[PDB]
Amino acid sequence: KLSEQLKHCNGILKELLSKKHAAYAWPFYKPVDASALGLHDYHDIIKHPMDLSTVKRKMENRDYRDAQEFAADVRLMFSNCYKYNPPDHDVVAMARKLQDVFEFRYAKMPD
Ligand SMILES: COc1cc2c(cc1OC)CC(=O)N(C)C=C2
Repeated sequence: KLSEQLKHCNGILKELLSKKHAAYAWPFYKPVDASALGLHDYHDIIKHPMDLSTVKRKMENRDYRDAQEFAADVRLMFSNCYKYNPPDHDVVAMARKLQDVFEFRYAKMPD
């Protein structure tokens, strides 16, 4: 019942959550718990938090009307990481690796 393009998006999402990518995907599995991590400035700096569990809920609830809306949330999640963290931080290295997985497979969108 997902559109053909949203089926491809759901496939990508499943891959980002799969064991294959867990070594660098794990920081993006759930909403950043700023208080738990001691990041008491996180919500002053990041106005629109996003994470893969939220993307999954939105896909299941048919919130995304097209691939573009799905991709905007996945890229918002990476952008938040690049905005908050210094560019040489291990969490940013993990973001760059998972975004490479995302962008190369998003590029294979059926049309
Ligand atoms: C433990 O290292 C961190 C984990 C996380 C964050 C920062 C960290 O170290 C500075 C915040 C973040 O951007 N994301 C995606 C999730 C977890």
